[PDB]
Amino acid sequence: TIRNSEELRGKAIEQLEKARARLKKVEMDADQFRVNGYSEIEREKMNLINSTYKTLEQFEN
Amino acid sequence: ANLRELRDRIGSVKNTQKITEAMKLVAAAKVRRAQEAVVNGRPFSETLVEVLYNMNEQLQTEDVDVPLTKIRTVKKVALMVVTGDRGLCGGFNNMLLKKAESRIAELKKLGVDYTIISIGKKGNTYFIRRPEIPVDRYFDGTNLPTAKEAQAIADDVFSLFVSEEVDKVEMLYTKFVSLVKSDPVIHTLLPLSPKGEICDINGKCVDAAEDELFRLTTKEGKLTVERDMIKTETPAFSPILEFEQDPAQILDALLPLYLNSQILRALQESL
Amino acid sequence: VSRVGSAAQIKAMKKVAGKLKLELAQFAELEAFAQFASDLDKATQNQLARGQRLRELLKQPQSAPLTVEEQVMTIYTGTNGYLDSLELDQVRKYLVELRTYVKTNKPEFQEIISSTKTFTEEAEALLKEAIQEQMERFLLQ
Amino acid sequence: MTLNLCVLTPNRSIWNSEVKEIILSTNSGQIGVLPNHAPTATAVDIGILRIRLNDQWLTLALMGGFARIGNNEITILVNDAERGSDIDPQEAQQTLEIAEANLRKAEGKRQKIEANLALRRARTRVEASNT
Amino acid sequence: PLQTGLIAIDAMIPVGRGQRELIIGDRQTGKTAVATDTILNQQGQNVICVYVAIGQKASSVAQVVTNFQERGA
Amino acid sequence: LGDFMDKRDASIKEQLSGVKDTSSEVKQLEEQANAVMRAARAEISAALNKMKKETQ
Amino acid sequence: LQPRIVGEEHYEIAQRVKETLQRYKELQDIIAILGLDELSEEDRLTVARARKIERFLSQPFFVAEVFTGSPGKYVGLAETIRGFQLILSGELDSLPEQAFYLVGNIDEATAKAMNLEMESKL
Ligand SMILES: Nc1ncnc2c1ncn2[C@@H]1O[C@H](COP(=O)(O)OP(=O)(O)OP(=O)(O)O)[C@@H](O)[C@H]1O
Repeated sequence: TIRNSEELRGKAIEQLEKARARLKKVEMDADQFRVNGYSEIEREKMNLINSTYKTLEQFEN
Repeated sequence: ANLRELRDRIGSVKNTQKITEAMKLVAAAKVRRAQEAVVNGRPFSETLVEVLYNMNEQLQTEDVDVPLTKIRTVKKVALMVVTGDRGLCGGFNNMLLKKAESRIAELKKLGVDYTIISIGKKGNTYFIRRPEIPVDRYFDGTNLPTAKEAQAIADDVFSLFVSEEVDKVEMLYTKFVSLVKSDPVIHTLLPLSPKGEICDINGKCVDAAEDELFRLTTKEGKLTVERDMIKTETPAFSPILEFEQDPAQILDALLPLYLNSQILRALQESL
Repeated sequence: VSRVGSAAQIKAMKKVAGKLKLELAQFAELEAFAQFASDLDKATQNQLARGQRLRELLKQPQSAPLTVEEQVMTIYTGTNGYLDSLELDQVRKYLVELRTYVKTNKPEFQEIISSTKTFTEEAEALLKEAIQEQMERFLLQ
Repeated sequence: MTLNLCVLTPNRSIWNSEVKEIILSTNSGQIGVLPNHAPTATAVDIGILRIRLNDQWLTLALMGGFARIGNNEITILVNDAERGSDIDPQEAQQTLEIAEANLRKAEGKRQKIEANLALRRARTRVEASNT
Repeated sequence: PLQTGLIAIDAMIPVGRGQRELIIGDRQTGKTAVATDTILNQQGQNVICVYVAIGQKASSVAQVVTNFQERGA
Repeated sequence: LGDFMDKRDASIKEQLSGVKDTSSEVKQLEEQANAVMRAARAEISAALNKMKKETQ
Repeated sequence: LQPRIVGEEHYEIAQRVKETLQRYKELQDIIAILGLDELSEEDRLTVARARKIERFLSQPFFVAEVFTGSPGKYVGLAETIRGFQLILSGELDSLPEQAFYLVGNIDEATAKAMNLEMESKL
């Protein structure tokens, strides 16, 4: 009982620690991915802000 | 715009034919599931009848005095009718309620003070629309009939008989003997023989021709059903059982199981 | 009808088109059994659900024409069953996100479908990887 | 390593696996069975059939029936036996309060026996769903 | 192959270059929509598209041609 | 003669308490691991839509 | 009736209303010959919501109060959208069908339902 119980609590606390490190990785993942995705949403927006002048010129001709 | 009218009418008849053949096929699949339930619930009652037959052959000289198996001939009657759940029914519920009227006709004529325990939704609709017949309890099929409906009906019939108020609790139902003809039967339920056979309303042991375990096989190219006589029953041997409980209490605890078995099998056969 | 037939398709399209046609035919067969879907065999329920979520990828909005690679990947996903678990109000959104994701991230798939005009095993593997990745990213919601 | 045990409701066989130690709540009280028991065919009250899998002690929720002990092939024909613990006790006490409530209104002679049996089944339901 | 951009046509009723395929339907079921989707889908391929508006309303043709000019087809 | 078995049982006591608080921490940390990417993905689409209104 | 012209909420509620009415139009013969009681749970709900929608599309006119016997009502777009959204969202499933008949807006539907329940109790 003591070997299996210490094994259970030890494995579960090491699960806490390794999934805590994995939590650190996911927090960094979300922060970095928001830093990336801001750029792509601004990219499609600026595609619109240029395409308005593009269609302006297309009808200017 | 008459040709579009005929075109849409033809389309509606095509769709109605499609959905009627779909209902036919899914009803056949549910017939297969009902025979599955029946042949799966059988061996419980097989071991029950072999145990009970041995027990009552050891308990004839005794005094057993169990309230379910006593014969109180002061002649009240509790006829229980079980009908179909939903509609289109072929001609199920009509002939069921018709035999119900015929039975209460012979009953009231003899002044035996009958009553009715309606089980099916169509039957209980018929009875709430006709209050000239007295009725005790109401049941339905939205609840599953394989366990809970049968358990509730057994509870109510047990509470009706053990509290010795009415005699002769019989059940009118419809054993599946043919795909076109389904003639209803009236079998008694609680005033049972201690040997433990299903009886007629006369009592003349219709287990002789009960024809258990129906199955479905086609004959040439159309669907039919096959019903044989005897299957996988081993009732003969009677070993020493060493009763720890008092023998009257053993049957007193055994007979509710037989009540539940008979009620459940009758529900499954009518379904 | 089309009297020209499969000769008007590229080699990539026929492979998924055969399975799409067979599964849509089975759904058209079992369409009457939809009201009694509860009391049916599991294979029949599978064919019915596959049909009513293959019908959902044949919906399109006006003036948004799919390229041949996008529809190859859409038909492949639907006809194999990498959306047999989703709900009917999610198939269209998931397919839009998956198509944009694959076009943005895995251009080897578009290039192998476009230059060789066949559904290569490498395209199959790339599409399964992209399906798993977008399945995780969409289960995130 | 034990006797063959089959708990059988009317409609189905619940489970026919073999376990070590069974406490059988009869009409005469609780009785324990052993592997290689001499055959005793008893009754069973609306009560608790506890088992022992030699790894963990488990309870079974049943609403009555009958039992038979044979040559290590024992058969217990029950009324309503739900395998293991399928329910949680909150809806059990929500059934206990309403069963004791309707015991009062159900006061006629047949309703006495009916409400009493409903009570003995609710009590065995909750004392089986304690674990 | 003639890519019509609609997945249901491209997989089930495929159209080839040199085939004559009939967009037959009822009133207001999407026939002009299907033709316009095909003409927009012809952007990458070098297909010279022709749209013959026979007995249409003039503002309908104006809407179609402005949609063409907007999408770049 | 009592504290010697008191310790040997108190080990199992602290063990089960640790596993209980452990399971609580597991569900909370997986909740936060879902929550950080969920918050990023939701708020990025929020700002997308809001700035897209002014863009239109 | 296109999203870029009419707004996404307007277009989506119009598409939902039309899909519900078309599904009710297709259930019309499986109901009329095979029984409304045997229907499934999703389809009975569709049928009830479609009958309620069909009642709610009616509206008394100011130049037709000589036929309807009731004063006409002007219904703006927003209250129409909100009413049909209430109907097919699942809130108003406890109202009678006649509560939606010849009412201006959805608050008038609820008021007529209240008067109907009053007449039904006493
Ligand atoms: N794939 C689609 N997705 C969304 N809306 C569509 C689609 N196809 C057509 N519509 C809509 O259906 C309506 C009618 O479309 P369209 O003009 O193509 O039909 P039509 O048959 O040409 O009409 P008519 O019979 O007057 O010529 C339009 O409002 C259009 O927006």
